[PDB]
Amino acid sequence: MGPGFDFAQAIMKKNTVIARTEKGEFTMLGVYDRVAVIPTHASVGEIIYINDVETRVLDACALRDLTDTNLEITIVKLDRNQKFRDIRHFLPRCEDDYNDAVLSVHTSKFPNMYIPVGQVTNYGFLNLGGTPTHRILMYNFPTRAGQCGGVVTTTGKVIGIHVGGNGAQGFAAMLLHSYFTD
Repeated sequence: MGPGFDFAQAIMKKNTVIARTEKGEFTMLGVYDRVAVIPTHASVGEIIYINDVETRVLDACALRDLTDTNLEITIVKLDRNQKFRDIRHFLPRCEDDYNDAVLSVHTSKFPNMYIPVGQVTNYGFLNLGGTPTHRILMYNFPTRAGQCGGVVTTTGKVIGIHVGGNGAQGFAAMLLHSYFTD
């Protein structure tokens, strides 16, 4: 409808795949080359389904901060025959608050879904499903099951992936440029 949704659409059309693990179907954001991210609670194994095709996982790393606290981001390298468009220049460098964010989801259940979630708070610490978690972003939308892995964007930035909600607020794990230097 407007330039928020325009940036979100451009990320979804080129930089997302449907990932299926034994824990369900997730929106998966491709970042560069064969490297993608998914919430750690997807429990990625040796094999994953990508757009319903059996795919070997070459590497999977569940990120933690330097205090050994969960960040709820898994970086996955896929044995895929195609690279993602490099979107690392759209990643923030520092922890921050944001105006006017969109949460975008693409699954079997929720195809081409875009939610204007509005203002995003640097929440920091959250007890997420009983796990102490850092670098959490919070928005006031009553987000539901099937939105995990959803991409959170502003105009010009990819700031996080949806990892949970409490019926009133949604929670995203931060994406930082420094996760994907190589």
